[PDB]
Amino acid sequence: AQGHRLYVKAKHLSFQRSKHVIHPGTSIVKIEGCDSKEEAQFYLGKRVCYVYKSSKAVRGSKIRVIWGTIARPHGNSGAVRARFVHNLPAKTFGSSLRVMLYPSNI
Amino acid sequence: ALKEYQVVGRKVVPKLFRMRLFAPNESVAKSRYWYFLKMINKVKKATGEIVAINEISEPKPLKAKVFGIWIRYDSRSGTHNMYKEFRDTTRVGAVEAMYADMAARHRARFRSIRILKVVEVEKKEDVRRNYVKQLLNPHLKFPLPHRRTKKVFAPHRPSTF
Amino acid sequence: KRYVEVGRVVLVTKGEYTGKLAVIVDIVDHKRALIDSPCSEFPRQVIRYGSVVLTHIVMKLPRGARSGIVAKKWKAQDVCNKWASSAWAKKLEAKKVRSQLNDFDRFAVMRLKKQRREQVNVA
Amino acid sequence: EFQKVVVIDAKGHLLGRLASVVAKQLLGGQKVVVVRCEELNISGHFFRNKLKYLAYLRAFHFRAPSRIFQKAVRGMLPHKTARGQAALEHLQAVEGIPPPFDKQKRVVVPAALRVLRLKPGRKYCTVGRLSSEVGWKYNDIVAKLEERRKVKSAAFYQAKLAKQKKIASAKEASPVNQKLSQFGY
Amino acid sequence: RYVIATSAPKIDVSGVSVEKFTKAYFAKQKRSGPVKKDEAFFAENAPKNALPAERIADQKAVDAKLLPAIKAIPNMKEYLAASFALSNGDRPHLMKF
Amino acid sequence: DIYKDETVTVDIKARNVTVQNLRHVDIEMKKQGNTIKFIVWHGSRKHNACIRSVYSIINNMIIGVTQGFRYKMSLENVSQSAANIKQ
RNA sequence: UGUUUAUAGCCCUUGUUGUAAUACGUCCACUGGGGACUGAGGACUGCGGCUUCGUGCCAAGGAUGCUGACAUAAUGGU
RNA sequence: CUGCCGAAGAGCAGAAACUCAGAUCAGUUUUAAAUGAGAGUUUCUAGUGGGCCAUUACUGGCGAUGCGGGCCGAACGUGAGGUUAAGGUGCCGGAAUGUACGCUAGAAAGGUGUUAGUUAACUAGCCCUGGGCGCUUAAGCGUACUACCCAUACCUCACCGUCUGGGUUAGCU
RNA sequence: GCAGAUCUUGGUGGAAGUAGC
RNA sequence: GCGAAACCACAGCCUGGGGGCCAGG
RNA sequence: AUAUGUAUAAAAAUAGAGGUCUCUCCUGUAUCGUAGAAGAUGGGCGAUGGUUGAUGAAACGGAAGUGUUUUAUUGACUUGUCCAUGAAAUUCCAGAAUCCAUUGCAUACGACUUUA
Repeated sequence: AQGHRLYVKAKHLSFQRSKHVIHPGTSIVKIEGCDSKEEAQFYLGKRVCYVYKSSKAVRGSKIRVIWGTIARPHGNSGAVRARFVHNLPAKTFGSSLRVMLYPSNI
Repeated sequence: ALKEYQVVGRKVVPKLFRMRLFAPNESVAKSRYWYFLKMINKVKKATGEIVAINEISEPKPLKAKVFGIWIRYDSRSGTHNMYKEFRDTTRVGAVEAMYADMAARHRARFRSIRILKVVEVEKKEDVRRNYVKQLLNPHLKFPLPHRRTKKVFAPHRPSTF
Repeated sequence: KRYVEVGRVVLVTKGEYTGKLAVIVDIVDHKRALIDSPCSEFPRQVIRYGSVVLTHIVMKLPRGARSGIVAKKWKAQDVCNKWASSAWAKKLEAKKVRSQLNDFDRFAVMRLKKQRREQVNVA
Repeated sequence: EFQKVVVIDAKGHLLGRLASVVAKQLLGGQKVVVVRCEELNISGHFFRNKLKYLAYLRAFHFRAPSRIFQKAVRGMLPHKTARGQAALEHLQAVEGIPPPFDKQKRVVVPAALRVLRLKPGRKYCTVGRLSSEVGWKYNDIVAKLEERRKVKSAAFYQAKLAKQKKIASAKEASPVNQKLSQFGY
Repeated sequence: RYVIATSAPKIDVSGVSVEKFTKAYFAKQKRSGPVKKDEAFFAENAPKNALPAERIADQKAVDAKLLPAIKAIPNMKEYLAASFALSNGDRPHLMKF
Repeated sequence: DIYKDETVTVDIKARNVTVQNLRHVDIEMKKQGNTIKFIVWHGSRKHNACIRSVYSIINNMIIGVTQGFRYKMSLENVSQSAANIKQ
């Protein structure tokens, strides 16, 4: 209704990992409405970001953003692999990410 | 997927032996033929050679037929003979059902099963299976069972009717 | 009211023929059935019931009919525009059309539904 | 599509399937509320789950159906970790339907429904009746409260439908709905 | 890479000269600001970068050459005055622009 | 079985065959005319065992409803009550 | 109940529309896109390709070009 | 401190000296040549001559050996990316609550329990008797076809090191 | 060129304000 | 009021499987 | 005593329900809201609309009712429709209790019962 939103909601699922070894350098991101690796091909290369609060007024704001990028699909059920400029904290599992629509090709 | 293959071979004017067997690809067919020939006329694999390996399609793939299949089982005792009938539209289609059925009921493997003969029974009287006869009734009409049908957490309960 | 039988017309929901309309010609077994359609792009094939929904419409058809005669039977009994008569097809075609609008057409619908809501006249 | 709070009607759902669906949602940061937990269904005859529970009775032994489901989710979560304990606090499993939740939409999980997962004729147990036999003694009042809520909700639906009749009639009354109906709406 | 190309009907733009819009036209003012070492301290000399008149004139000229094209075809004026924004249930991987 | 169908009103709403109930066993009723075509579409031998009982139970209830007599020396209910009375 | 296309049609053989079609297998020194990682080397030497010859040009013996943001900061560490 | 070589469990490991594709070899195979590798020698001079496991005294494996799975897989410089083995994809847990075909606790003989067959009797399978949560047209069991997950393994590139081979002086602006 | 030799020497702990007078 | 000493890798919830390991309570 | 529109409420069955002998289901890819210098400044046409903020109320909600309406005003916006001005060089993303005292229905000591 209000609008002014140009992003697709996403969740930080977990890191890339085997059963016992984890890799914080790549993260697993589930995007809203993307349920297959065929649809996940659309969101590759898009810019995904994590936005959170703080306490210090960095340039007069309490907001902080960690940018990223979608790299490849993961699995069959629409999960994707996202690389972030700084590896996301482990405390942000299940948090809400923002998948912008740029760079765009459609 | 399984495929019908006609294998003809003979030892290096020796008699030519041709037979129809079902294999996933040609290489399995030729080895299977040699194993079958080894236990029939005692011809060595190394001595013999294959003269023709051809793939066979279904002449009438869109017509429902009944196939009677005679096979040899290997069990705990390793000696058994059965005959089963399947209704489908392809000779290879019934064979997959035959292999799936026996691996299900009798816990079989592809190696322990050898096809003795497969025939197409076109006479309804010749059918010896009650299920086959029932499926061939002129008034065959039954509701579809076992239907049951991401988007988890659907909004309304399924109709399922 | 939906009995899998010879002559019943079914709608394919899986594979590359989703949304195509076909009619059972023969019952292969308890897991498969042979279907056909007057439409040329629909070939004669044997498929399982897990890919179809049983349409309540029933057409009279001899068992094992060829593809060409099936089209004549379909034309004779006018199955076309009879399937579309039911609200089922109308919703499906409306959804199919609603999957094609670009941003402009969606913005036109924005205005249209705005021209329709403003009344809300009640007694 | 995911949002922050969901209410799930547990009637006609299998215990394991629904709990596994719920557990995966909780670890994803989604707050989940399950209502009517005493209408949950379990595959197998009544005695089978009955001997399972009495074996468990032979650790705190809890009889309520809502806490039977809560234990099922708990085993499916990393409860020994701070992450798992955080997820568990996001789950509110209740019996019946509390008044704060009866005025909100309730979704169901097709992957967990008993009708879509159990062969017809298969015997199945109900958690509510199983709990009522192992020590739970509140199913009389819960059932009675269910009838009152169902009656009140039924009246609301009739009022909603009656109001819906006016707008539905006025829909085709306006020629705009048919002027550009080609858009599919 | 930062624009969504829609299938909306194209606007007649052949009637406006565009060859004047080059790399130099859009470039930014090269760093300069000729200053002396008494006003840089007590920094009150900074002018403003208000867009000059000819930029306004070019914008008005473009508007004159574009408005009839968008007025003739319906809904263009309201479409362009609008903004694009997503809502619940909108899936960009399936919406056809 | 593939089709083990058998035979006031016969209304079969919600598997209740109110003329009575048939919810206990999945067998169809279909209320075919005066009869109730109690169909079985590829079910299980338990369904075949139930239909033979259900057919007699429905017939006994129908016979009892039309004329239950006394049979001193509700069909199953009367017989169980008589056995309970005897005990 | 019994019959042989009629007021349904079905199965088998041949001819024909036949240089059918499609599926499958395989190949193209055919071709159109999307995404990610990397940029080692440091004048020219070479192998090639276009171009009339050209200090000619080139995707050819390893990345360049065009921009933007910051010094009260951006960035990176403890 | 780092690097390199490296056992044993007379032989096995190096160093000098020589003689060398125009030379002989081989934990190999065919026949009664194929293929891989440059082959050797005299001399000395350290270390050890335990045992255990498994298949058939032999053979390996353990031992001086970490890594993935839970014996199977895999021989390890520092990393980026890709792809896999074994094992897996309901949740814990990365990955299909995949598709298709089937049977019904599960991962000597008895049974009026069941399903397919042979000639009332037998054959075959499941049930009773003699990691967690949970699961039931499965998330159990068997077969088949796809997709997916990730090892210190494989491939590509960067970098460190070692080894082997080559270049480099009228020291050319 | 030290982490250890119930290492040597010195210093300081918990026991503990305990046992105890 | 006075006031030790021996001793001390580290510490202290159970069950099962291989006093901290694995899975649960 | 003191969080990016945070939208969507019948029951029961999958071998039947709902609504008026007839009709519908076969998921929400639906429905409500969705254009505005982050939502500016004006004019006309058509209905008594819609969205609300603040007062005044009365009816309903007890399972955890903390919410549902009906409204009587007041103050705004209104894109229902069609026109008139403004956005820019952000010149390509970032008043109690207790102690003291007291009671013995209590009591190793606390605690309890009392008063006090």
